Amino acid sequence: THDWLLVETLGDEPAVVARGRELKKLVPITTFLRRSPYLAAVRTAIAETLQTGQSLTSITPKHDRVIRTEPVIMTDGRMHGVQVWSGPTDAEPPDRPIPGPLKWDLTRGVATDTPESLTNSGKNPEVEITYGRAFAEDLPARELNPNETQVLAMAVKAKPGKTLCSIWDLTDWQGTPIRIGFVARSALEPGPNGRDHLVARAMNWRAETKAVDDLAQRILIGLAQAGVHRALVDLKTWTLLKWLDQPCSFYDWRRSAADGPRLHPDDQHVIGSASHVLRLPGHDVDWVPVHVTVNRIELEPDTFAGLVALRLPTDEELADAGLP
Amino acid sequence: HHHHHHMTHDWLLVETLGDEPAVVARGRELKKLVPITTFLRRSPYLAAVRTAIAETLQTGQSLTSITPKHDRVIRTEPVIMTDGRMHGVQVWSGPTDAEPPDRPIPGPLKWDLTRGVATDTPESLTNSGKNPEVEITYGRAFAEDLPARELNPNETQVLAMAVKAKPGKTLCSIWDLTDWQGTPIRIGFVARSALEPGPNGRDHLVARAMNWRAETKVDDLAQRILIGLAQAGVHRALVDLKTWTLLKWLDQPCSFYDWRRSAADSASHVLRLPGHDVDWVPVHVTVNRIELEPDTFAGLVALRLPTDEELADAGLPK
Repeated sequence: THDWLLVETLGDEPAVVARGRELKKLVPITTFLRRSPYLAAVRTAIAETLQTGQSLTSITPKHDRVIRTEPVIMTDGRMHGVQVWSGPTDAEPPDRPIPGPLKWDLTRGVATDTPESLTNSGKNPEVEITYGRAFAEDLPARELNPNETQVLAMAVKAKPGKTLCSIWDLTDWQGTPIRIGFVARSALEPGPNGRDHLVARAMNWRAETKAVDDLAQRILIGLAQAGVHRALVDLKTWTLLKWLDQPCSFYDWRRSAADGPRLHPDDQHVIGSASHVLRLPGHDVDWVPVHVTVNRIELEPDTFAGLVALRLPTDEELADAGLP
Repeated sequence: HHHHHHMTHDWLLVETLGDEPAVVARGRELKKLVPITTFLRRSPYLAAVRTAIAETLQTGQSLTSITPKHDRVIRTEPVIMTDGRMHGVQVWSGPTDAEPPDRPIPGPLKWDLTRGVATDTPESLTNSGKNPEVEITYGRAFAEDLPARELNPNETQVLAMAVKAKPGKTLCSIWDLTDWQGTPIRIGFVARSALEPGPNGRDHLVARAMNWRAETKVDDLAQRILIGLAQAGVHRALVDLKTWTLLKWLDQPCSFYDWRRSAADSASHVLRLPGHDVDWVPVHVTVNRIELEPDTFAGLVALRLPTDEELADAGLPK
């Protein structure tokens, strides 16, 4: 019981998601600490941390114990969780695993990370942008993880209430295999025009090193094609969700994730497979013609996403599209 | 005085193709080829069960041994392939006052990996939900035995065995299938590859197996994507690239040519494949290489009718 407990506090009852770095499945603190004499006091420490937004040091003289709490606060000021440690008074707590708050605005189709969430996921914070991120910048390219279907489902057909806890395999920027835990929860939050946004709020952390059978993934990899870049997209909004191959440099998908037109307004009407040439935002010019091939993927019953294959259009293809 | 049931009470299915008889089912519950001397360690009747299995293997016959002095009944049933080879023995034992439960019926089958041809039994077909009045037991393509579209654990290893056969490998698993009428079922199976005499002086590589209907009881993004890539009129399959043997259907099988044909009897092209009513039929084929294991490849083929233009392009007459 000497470890730091990571508690997600966006539900009705605070719920444990990490003991040290080991994942726990959103276990309500009263269940996780059912047989604990410090349960009542722990609940109070967390409750006050939510109130004050402050790191607290609480003492219970009766049991000669101290409770220490660390808020996990997103850069919009929102409390995503609280990290808690208890034990004897003059005892020194263990090194604290750094939790990384992030959020996905599903209405905007845009992610906001933190230096902490980026570092945990093994990216180089000195060279990373925290805001205006495409969802496909937070998900790995090509590699698949447990319950990734539910993440994508969470994103395309937004319904509040849905929560997810998982451990994922990643590779950091130095090439090293790593693992992360995370918790994520979707909810409706008030937006600018009196219209509510659907937003998924999350925390990750670097997990312990512990590291397969996937015929479909081997087949999918075999379908890769030079010059062609596959991705999952939100059909309704053209929000980019995930790269299945490496990202394409044909167009500026990163800048246009949060800023400007996602496609040419004249091609808006254009958006069994379907194929067409679409003008997407350029790096140096306004518009770049890209040949797009689209299939509907069913993630959950009545929940669909777009499988898009992107490549440069031929001179011939440009002509048929009515483009010079 | 109900005497104690034995550890064999649910019937043990014992695979007998290795060095020592090894348990692969207790009732319908899968066991991972556990040596009978491990599985029944400390059973007073272990020696008698081993003897019963040996006697069944030798006689090829069902056996019932009743020994009042040990208050013991032992029952064995052979699991014999239609070529006379024993794949396993099912054994029950108990005190004289016990009654054996219903015996789960095992289905022996074999894959000749050298030929690319499977031989099933009505038992193995029935267990895996096929219709034995319409299925032919002999001369089967491996794609008639693997489920269409549905994927299962370690199926990658089964496919690797077909394309790059090796002896001395075993696989024990529980698979989820649907029978030919749409009803979900589960099966267990054990399989073991080995070298056997061949007809023309050279060994064949043969995998011998038994299945059984398992007790009724997924996370796969790639599978969902693969399914979304299905196209009307297009039928996808995995093939052995070396021999063009059909290994597995990823969509429902197609009718416009005789894919079941044995040799007895990204890249694209119109290929002539065996016909039903005629000798050859033109088929448009798109092929991708799939890596199943390191240095172990199969082909993914997309099969569809060719267009008149594609026919002319291929220099093929109508």
